[PDB]
Amino acid sequence: VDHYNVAQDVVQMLTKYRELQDIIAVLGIDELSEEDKLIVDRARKLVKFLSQPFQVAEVFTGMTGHYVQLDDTIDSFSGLLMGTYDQVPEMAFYMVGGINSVLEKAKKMAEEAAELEKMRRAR
Amino acid sequence: SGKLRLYKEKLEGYNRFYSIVKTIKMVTLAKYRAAQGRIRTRDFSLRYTELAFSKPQASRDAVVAAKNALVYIPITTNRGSCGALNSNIVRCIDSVVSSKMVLMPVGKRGIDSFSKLYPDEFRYGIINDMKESMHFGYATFVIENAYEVSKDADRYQVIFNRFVSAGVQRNAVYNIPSYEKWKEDLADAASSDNQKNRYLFANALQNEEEQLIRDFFDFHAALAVLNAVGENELSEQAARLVAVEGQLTNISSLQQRTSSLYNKTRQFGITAALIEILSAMSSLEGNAMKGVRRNKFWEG
Amino acid sequence: QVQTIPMIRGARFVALFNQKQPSYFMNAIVSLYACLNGYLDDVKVQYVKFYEYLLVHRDLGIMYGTAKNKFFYMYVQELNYLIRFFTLNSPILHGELEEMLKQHTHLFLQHYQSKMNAIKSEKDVKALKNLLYSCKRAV
Amino acid sequence: ADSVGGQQVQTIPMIRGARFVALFNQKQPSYFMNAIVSLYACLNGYLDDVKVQYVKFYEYLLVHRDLGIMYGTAKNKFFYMYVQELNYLIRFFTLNSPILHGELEEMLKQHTHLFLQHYQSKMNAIKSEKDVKALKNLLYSCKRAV
Ligand SMILES: O=c1ccn([C@@H]2O[C@H](COP(=O)(O)OP(=O)(O)OP(=O)(O)O)[C@@H](O)[C@H]2O)c(=O)[nH]1
Repeated sequence: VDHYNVAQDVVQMLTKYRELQDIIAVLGIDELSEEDKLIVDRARKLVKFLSQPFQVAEVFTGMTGHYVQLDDTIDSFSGLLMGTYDQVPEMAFYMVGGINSVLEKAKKMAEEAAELEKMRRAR
Repeated sequence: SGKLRLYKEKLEGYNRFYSIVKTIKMVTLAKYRAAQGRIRTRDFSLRYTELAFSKPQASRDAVVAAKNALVYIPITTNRGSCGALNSNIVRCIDSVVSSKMVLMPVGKRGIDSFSKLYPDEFRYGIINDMKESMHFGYATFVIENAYEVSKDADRYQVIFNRFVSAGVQRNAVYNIPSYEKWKEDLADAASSDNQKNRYLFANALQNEEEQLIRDFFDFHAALAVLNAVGENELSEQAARLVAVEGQLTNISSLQQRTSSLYNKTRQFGITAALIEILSAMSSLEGNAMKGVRRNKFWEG
Repeated sequence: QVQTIPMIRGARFVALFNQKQPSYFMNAIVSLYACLNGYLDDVKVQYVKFYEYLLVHRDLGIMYGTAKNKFFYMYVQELNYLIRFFTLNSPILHGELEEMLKQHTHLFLQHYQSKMNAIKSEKDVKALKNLLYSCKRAV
Repeated sequence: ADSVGGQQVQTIPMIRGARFVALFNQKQPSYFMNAIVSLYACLNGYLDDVKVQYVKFYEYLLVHRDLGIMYGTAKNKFFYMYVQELNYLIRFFTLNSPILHGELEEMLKQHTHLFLQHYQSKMNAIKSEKDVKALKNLLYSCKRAV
């Protein structure tokens, strides 16, 4: 039942994201409501999170592959829909497997940003 | 086959139509976004104009006792596809037709529509290019022509469209009484408790010299005209976006109905041909037969 | 958006038509009668399925001790043939039918819909959606 | 797609797309060196200041002529369009290589500057009944010449 509910919620959010794309084009992003602007952020994370690096391309692409378990995927999407991962950057969901990979990528992105800012302050 | 391609040509035309209408949607989108600033910045210029002219009078006594030309200045769009705005305005004008009615419509749709329907009542119109922003000079041009159409006019009315929201466009009215009637009412408000909210305003204007009052009357009348045209433009672009979407969907439904008839036609065309060939193959086989078999039947 | 009486009842009727398993004759006709008579006007569209479930698989009046009907209690499946026989508009079964419907509507609006309209927590929202999914799939 | 009315605006992608769609017009096959060089010039924006009508004439001068040598301004040592044997060097070494990239840009820059200074300037100043016809015939001939 949890799998079905999550899947339907994802589909509904994606469908709503399409209509909001049209609306923001009509007037603009700021014209949407708080509710709708939170839904345009989660949807973009979902679209990025549905991509995955395949182990078959560990050679010609260079990125380690992932094999996400069924239960892990359900939990990851369920948490994302609720809004638990509303602080993680959008790009942390791009070409990753599972939720732990998202956290690891976010930490690496945060560390890289901190180092770059620290280097800039020196010069 | 021509019949199949007839549908294909028909569907080919609808495809180009969708693209062109799509282009219109984008053009109007930019002008809608540019004109969306008025929504924020409206509703404050016309504050003392209300006191000058805001008079919730009856709709019968105003027109029944007309002894001088009643000039109407309906606002109409140059280009069609706007929606029901022009149609409603015509209904609003048709409902107030009278002996003394004179028409000075705005927009090509206004001139053409009101010239034929009410010949004697139409004198001439004003056409403005939608190239620059609706400015004061355009409003002054409307008023000057209106006066010269009928200087001894009991009232000058402006019938335009108010853009309440993206999907709400009402029909609004600005009635402007000529100088003589306005100063008479301005005189009663100052001298009496009646028109209380206008008591201080009436006395304030009464103190100053006449030429200033005449300038004040013309100035605020121009502002009311400026507001109407500005709102009518914003209602126009908003309406066109709604209408254009309707045309897109109608042209999409046709594309889905002519495609089926095209895919249904090719299937029938293939079947009919093969049946027809295979009915002329059966006939040839049936009419033909094998002759007496000349072989050593005994040798078996 | 002007919502007249026909529009409201029609939307409720459409929501009720959403089914997964066949419904017993008594349960279906009773729910249709309640919607037809306007008992669901105050009930939101998204909550109709939950309202119907409480009427068939639950009894609010007995739960909150405000019920006095003698026979017309929905847990009595034997009433189906009695309803099939006379009608739902017969004086024999009309008075009690109205009474239980009014009590069920009053209790539902007082207790359940009021709380459902006061849910903002994300966790509670998820729980509410799961509840609605279950009700829609089960009567 | 939006150019059907609306007074299409000439962004750099459009300023270069039109030239590309005009270079593809040809009658006879093009030698690899001539074709690759011309595409590279239009890709880096050397034709942004060249009107779409004169693109073919610009290409013809680049291939069958050498403005730098004509005006005694060429400074490249080996990279000249009249060296038809550079084709295999370009095939082995891409135009985006230090061996050829430096001289290639120099020649294109010099050719573009000379063309705008001398030829296109006169073209925009044509006002007559016979000069216009001569220009039109010249452009058509260059259209099917390269
Ligand atoms: O010939 C005249 C007479 C009067 N006025 C004008 O009529 C008005 C009558 O105004 P008031 O009598 O109420 O006051 P005021 O003269 O002190 O006012 P100000 O000049 O400070 O505005 C004043 O503004 C005066 O200048 C003229 O402009 N011309």
